[PDB]
Amino acid sequence: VEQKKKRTFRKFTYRGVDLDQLLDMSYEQLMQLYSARQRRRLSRGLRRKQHSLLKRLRKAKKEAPPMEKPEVVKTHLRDMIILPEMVGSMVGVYNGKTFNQVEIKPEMIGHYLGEFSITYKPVKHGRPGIGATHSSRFIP
Amino acid sequence: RDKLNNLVLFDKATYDKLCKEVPNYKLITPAVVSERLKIRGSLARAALQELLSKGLIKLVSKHRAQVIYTRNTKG
Amino acid sequence: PEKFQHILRVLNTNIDGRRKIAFAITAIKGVGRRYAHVVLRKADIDLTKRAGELTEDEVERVITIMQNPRQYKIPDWFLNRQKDVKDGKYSQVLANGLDNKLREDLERLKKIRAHRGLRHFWGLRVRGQHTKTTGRRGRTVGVSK
RNA sequence: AGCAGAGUGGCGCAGCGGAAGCGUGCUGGGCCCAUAACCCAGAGGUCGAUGGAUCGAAACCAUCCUCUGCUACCA
RNA sequence: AGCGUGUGCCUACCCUACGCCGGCAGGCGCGGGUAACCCGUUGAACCCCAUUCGUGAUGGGGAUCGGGGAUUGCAAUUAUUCCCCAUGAACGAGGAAUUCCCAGUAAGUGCGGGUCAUAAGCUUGCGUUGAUUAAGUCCCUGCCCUUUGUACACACCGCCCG
RNA sequence: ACACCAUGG
Ligand SMILES: [Mg+2]
Ligand SMILES: [Mg+2]
Ligand SMILES: [Mg+2]
Ligand SMILES: [Mg+2]
Ligand SMILES: [Mg+2]
Ligand SMILES: [Mg+2]
Ligand SMILES: [Mg+2]
Ligand SMILES: [Mg+2]
Ligand SMILES: [Mg+2]
Ligand SMILES: [Mg+2]
Ligand SMILES: [Mg+2]
Ligand SMILES: [Mg+2]
Ligand SMILES: [Mg+2]
Ligand SMILES: [Mg+2]
Ligand SMILES: [Mg+2]
Repeated sequence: VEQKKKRTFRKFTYRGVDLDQLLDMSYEQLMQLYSARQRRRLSRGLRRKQHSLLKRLRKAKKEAPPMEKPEVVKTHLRDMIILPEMVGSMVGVYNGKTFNQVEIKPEMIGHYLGEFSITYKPVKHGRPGIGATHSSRFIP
Repeated sequence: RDKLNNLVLFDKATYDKLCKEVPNYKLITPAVVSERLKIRGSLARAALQELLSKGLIKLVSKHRAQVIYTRNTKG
Repeated sequence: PEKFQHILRVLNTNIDGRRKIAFAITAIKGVGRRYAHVVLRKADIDLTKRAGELTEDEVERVITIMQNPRQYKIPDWFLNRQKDVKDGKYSQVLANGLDNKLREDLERLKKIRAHRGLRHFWGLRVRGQHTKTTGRRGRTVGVSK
């Protein structure tokens, strides 16, 4: 991550707090910076076996040689919020057929992991076919 | 539509003409006073309430959607 | 009464002194009706005046209350940028900082290339509305070859 | 090269200074059980180019260019 | 106002009073109802009575979009629904065509049931305000009965000539 | 005292 004027140094940091404190802030203290949905999610707190994904997000950034990035923790879990711990690691987020990869940046904190691999192709249109207008009907 | 450039408040010419019309008009309503001069129509209400205070016009009816005055109950 | 100068040039926008204040200052962006009424009540000035009937010692107070609201006890649930995403401030962004904040928010979204930024890039609908039978900007397509 | 006519919507054209439409073609609607006919709306303009007069033009004047008919037919 | 619904067997959820807290959505605390018994005397909307606006795409209209706060749920991103500040598009009565309607009816207006952990621009019922126009005809679109004609019977969307 | 009204997987 080469972000250098808008997150840590200079202009801005996440709601006025810098990432280095977001790495020690307890979840109860952190959910007061988050928006309503992410706060409600952690207040219900039903992290289930959404835990264990944190155990392979972590423990994959320590098997990785320094000056490089963890490889891929590919998953179906589209509804994960992005805790500041997950900053830096690479993830493969399933879209229904494919694990499209994402390199987590400190700007995605508090979005959903599903909000970074789309489920369909952005359409370019063809040419209208036989039923496309009432001007079209007849064949022998 | 159109362009009706009315006056938001009086100037001296219109202000004297508003007092020189009192004996002339049998029916006085804000809309008629809006059409005679170039008045913003919400200033005509205040002008007529002021004229009424000075006994210069006589109130014949007041309602939410309509007000009517006449010249000094004469002629 | 008192045909005095009416056209106002408040910060980066033209107000017409021919209207009432509470509906004249809404010409500025970021200032609606519900905001302008409160900004005028806190400033203790009257509310039946045309916007031209304000001498230079009222307009200044009105704008300095309009720009620093939390100083004059305007609440937080009432401001148009709350918990500012990158600085934690509470503010009303008023006239030109509004377009800058909007473009900065769209560019932030497109940078990480989230989904909202991709719908903003392709000029499509960003909320969850159907686009099969609405929007309809282009031209008619001919079916006969 | 010369005379005469014309240059305007994809195409045929109207438009005697207060200034862009007609007929056809094109695309979509209507009518009908359905197709043609018929009805409606839409799209598409450097009024050939360049200067000038005029308060103002596509129109008038001058130069040039491009099509068509007819003679000239010309080392 | 009127028609209704209300604690569910598998199935786990119902309708709410009143006190407090919060701008708001909403939260906490204690009661009633298996119901002409409690919500409920169902303080509904349009309508009625007074303010401000003034013919200006305006204080008409509320699309599109930014930022924040709640609730349901195992989970809300491709925004479930709700609340708040802001942005403020088309639209100035609609071409050729074409639908429904005779009296407590058309139209305006709100309220219940259905689906419903969450939730109506739908539909199914209820009230409330309440007109103009007709008391006819067979012209148009069709229907019924009789007489008549037919080269049709897969029945005129038929058959059939060069 | 009669405008136009062609055709059918
Ligand atoms: Mg209505
Ligand atoms: Mg209903
Ligand atoms: Mg219910
Ligand atoms: Mg319902
Ligand atoms: Mg349905
Ligand atoms: Mg019919
Ligand atoms: Mg019969
Ligand atoms: Mg017979
Ligand atoms: Mg036979
Ligand atoms: Mg036939
Ligand atoms: Mg044959
Ligand atoms: Mg026929
Ligand atoms: Mg034939
Ligand atoms: Mg034949
Ligand atoms: Mg046949």
